[PDB]
Amino acid sequence: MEVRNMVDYELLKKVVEAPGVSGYEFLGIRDVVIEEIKDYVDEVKVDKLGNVIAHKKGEGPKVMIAAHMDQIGLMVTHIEKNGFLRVAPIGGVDPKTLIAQRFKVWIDKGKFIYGVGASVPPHIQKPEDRKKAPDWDQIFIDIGAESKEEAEDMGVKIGTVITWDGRLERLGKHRFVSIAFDDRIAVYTILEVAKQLKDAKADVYFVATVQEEVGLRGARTSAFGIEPDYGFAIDVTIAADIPGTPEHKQVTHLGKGTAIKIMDRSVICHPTIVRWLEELAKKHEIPYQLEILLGGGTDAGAIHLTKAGVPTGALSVPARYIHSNTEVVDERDVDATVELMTKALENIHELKI
Amino acid sequence: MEVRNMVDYELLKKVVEAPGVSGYEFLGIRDVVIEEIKDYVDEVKVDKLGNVIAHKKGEGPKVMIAAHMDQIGLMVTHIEKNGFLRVAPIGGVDPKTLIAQRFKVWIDKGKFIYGVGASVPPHIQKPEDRKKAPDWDQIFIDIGAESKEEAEDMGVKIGTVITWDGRLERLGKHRFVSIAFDDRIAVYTILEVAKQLKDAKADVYFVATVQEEVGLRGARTSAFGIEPDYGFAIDVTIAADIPGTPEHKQVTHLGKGTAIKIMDRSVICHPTIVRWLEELAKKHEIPYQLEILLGGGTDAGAIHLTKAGVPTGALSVPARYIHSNTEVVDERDVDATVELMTKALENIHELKI
Amino acid sequence: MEVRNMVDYELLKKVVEAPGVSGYEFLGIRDVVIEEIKDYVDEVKVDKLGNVIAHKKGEGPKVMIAAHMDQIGLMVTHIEKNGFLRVAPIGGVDPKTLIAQRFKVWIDKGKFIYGVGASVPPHIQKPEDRKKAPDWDQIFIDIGAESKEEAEDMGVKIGTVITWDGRLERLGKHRFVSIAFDDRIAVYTILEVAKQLKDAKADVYFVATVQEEVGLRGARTSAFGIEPDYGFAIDVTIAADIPGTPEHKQVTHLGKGTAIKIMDRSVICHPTIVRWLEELAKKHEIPYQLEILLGGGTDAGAIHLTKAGVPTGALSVPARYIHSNTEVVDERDVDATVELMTKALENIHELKI
Ligand SMILES: [Zn+2]
Ligand SMILES: [Zn+2]
Ligand SMILES: [Zn+2]
Ligand SMILES: [Zn+2]
Ligand SMILES: [Zn+2]
Ligand SMILES: [Zn+2]
Repeated sequence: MEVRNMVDYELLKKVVEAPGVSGYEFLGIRDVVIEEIKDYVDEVKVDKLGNVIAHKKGEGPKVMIAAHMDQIGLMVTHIEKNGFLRVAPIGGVDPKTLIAQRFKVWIDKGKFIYGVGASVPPHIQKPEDRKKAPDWDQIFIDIGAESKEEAEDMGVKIGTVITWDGRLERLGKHRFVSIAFDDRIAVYTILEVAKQLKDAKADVYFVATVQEEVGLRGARTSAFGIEPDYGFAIDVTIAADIPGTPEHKQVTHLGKGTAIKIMDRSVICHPTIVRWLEELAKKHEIPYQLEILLGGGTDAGAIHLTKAGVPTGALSVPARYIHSNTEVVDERDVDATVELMTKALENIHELKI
Repeated sequence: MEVRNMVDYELLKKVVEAPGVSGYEFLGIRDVVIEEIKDYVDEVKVDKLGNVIAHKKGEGPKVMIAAHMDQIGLMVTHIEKNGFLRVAPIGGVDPKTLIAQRFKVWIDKGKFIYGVGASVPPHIQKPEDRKKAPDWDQIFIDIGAESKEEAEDMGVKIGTVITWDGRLERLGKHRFVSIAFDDRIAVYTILEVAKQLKDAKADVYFVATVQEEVGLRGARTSAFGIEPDYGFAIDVTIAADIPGTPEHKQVTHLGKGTAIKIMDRSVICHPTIVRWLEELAKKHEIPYQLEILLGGGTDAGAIHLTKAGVPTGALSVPARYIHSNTEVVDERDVDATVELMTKALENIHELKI
Repeated sequence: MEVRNMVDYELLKKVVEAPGVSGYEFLGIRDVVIEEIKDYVDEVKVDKLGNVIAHKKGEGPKVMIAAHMDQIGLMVTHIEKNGFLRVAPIGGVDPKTLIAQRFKVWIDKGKFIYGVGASVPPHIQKPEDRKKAPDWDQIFIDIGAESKEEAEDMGVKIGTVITWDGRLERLGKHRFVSIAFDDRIAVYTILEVAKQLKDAKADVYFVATVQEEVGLRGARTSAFGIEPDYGFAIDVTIAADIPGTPEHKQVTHLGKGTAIKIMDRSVICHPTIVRWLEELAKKHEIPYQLEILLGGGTDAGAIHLTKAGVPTGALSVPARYIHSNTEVVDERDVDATVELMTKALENIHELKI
């Protein structure tokens, strides 16, 4: 569990279990996040996009910290005549992982039924048989209903209703958390920062955006008013020590320290900030890694689209996986990000250049 | 839950949760099965192959009922230098389903750690990328260990250690059980029969074989002494109402009644028995379906390999799925099999021809 | 030569040179094996299948040790009009290795002529040219005859007549034997065990089966009466330290210690026995390796098909190769198997569970 106690098992659990997709019946997560942040922040407001803005009052430059909380999911597009639930693809999800088992379909907030639809109708052809990759039709999920009417009675209606579902378990008693890696974590890092934030050298606005994995632009909207005068965002992706993988990708992750995003698809970290963070980490002896991604966009990049033209830095939590099959995290990694980020906040007054 | 109460939720749960692979640390299931059967049978003995033989004393022909309890699993073949656990294929498992999440690796009886290894190293090629089907190398499972030494310390040793793992949930509040379909169910049907068996017109030997999904022959060995003078075995497979599927396969399953195996890969049900069971079902108004399989072998077929040359009939529980992604069952189906089988037992004296 | 003297050079030579295929003109090997075993066993009998049963009299459980001695070969199917000898495929032989040179065609016991037929008629096509893999027609062997009549005069008649042929040489003066790996070796291990067997805690029946590489079932027949009450069989296969080979296969063999078969295609070693042997090896400080195979069947598995339902363990001699091109063995490996097996025999009384 809390091997280092750096990450509370309870906080990680509450956030990871909460449904993803704010504003959606999965919105329970939105309420949860604000439930705890309000205790350590002067106030929290809900934006039009459902974005949550936490306001830390202090003197200094406005630093915006943005964490994404869109997670991933699947949307039912219609009900088959056989009472089977169909699904529509979402982005940030790989069809190859489609679904293997246990899917949570939310009929309503607090009302969900287990559904499975890991298998898609077999293709015809001995070679196509080899093709185990499902077609764009994706896969279908069965609510167990026998008729479309029954499915409707179940309360299944068009609109994203299904979430990946999973369980938080500890892998490697020495360290490592399961589905804690995406979804929540960065949000967890933001919560921890607020908790340990005492002397505010600079006031920090915490913004949790939605639709970050898809429609990241919406996240930018919250960033628009809060992100002015600097901002940081935390998303994570990793090529990590996998067999058959070249060293060039292994360097992407090592399961140690933390990762500072040198550049991403949408944000080329302002060199001073990237370089500066590196300096800061060494001074405090905080472990860090330099990670560059060839693809993927972060909310930080979205912040870069603000008309303010504010530079953005990014922090990364190494030990990335994809949500569909895994989401292993490094306990140290979550801690490393929080520690580095917290110190950086005070330093930001000088750090702002 | 017990919508019809035909299948107790508790009994189904205990059997499905028990690990699969008797004699193996998964052997906990073996003990469980005998734990309950001993109360309703005069005695239970453990064979050399770990097969369990329940002896119902009565007067009449010896009828052997055989249920398989091998389930499916994966075996670690070695420990990678990176501390990753590797796996070796088992039979009755489809690589395409490989593993999506949460895998249970048993270090010892009662000691297991969660492991994940749903993803296999990406292939090189834009088209091979489409190929989402993993190679024979199969997939690898990470125990979260960082070093082979650590993995060994974890207690991971060569030998099948991993089980699919899953959770028993109710799908369709109207009916349907998740991972209850394979593994346990038929065994459950056998237990229920014993429980409701009161007046024994004929003595019935209940044999639970192991290595049925693989090395079905071993199951035959138990059948060798017990199966003499008739025997029945229950395994299940279904082509069931799936979209894009031709009607010719839909007829295989309908999620109603039960299924009598007309013929399988290894057993051509003795026509009299198949026909006879049909007659019996109609007389008692028990729903039934005639199912023929083009492939797959049942333990009943294995019984057919006895030197006695005893004919074997087979009962099937419709609503088949594969263990890797699903295992939906029909509550009615479990009930239908039990009801039909129980009545058949007494009728067997006349029925034996 | 006898670097450790663990394996006599003379015994290895006599067995490896003897022709393979008992009952066949290659049957000379059958006589040889019984020639030496009779001196250390109370008696030897020839079964109907040509199987040889050695009877070690002692008190205790009956332990059956089975070694295969079918080797591999090729059968002439007809005589071409050009006087060329044709061949039919055998199983356990890879066409790709077909034949490179020097083939021994037995016209009669003690009468053989050298024949070559490493090349098969070239295919037509610049790309098919690349295909160096011969077709199912396999390859043809020339007895040097110019006419079918001459070939017949030579005494070439339909029926497997040809053996791979080879020479026993020492590779690596430090250790390693050539064509000693398959064919003979396990048989050699059985002979050595009998020789060093003095105090018989348990009586051991030694059975040498035939048609093990093909028609392994026949081997089971001898096992049927002798294998009752436990049995062990030794066959070998290796993925061994080959370049371009992944570590996951390298672990299969290391050219050190011996290999205990955890599971094979047909036998899932009884866990207690596998585990037990491991315990025994450590106690006596005998080197061992755990090897699992994804394919291949061993005679031990065949023993598992006995109606007795007797559990079987298996010992493996690492450093496997295929008979067609190589058959390198580790001298230590042959010794390790013998040492471990001999101690196990006495322990078997307690070991039997
Ligand atoms: Zn994501
Ligand atoms: Zn993310
Ligand atoms: Zn199965
Ligand atoms: Zn089954
Ligand atoms: Zn061979
Ligand atoms: Zn062999």
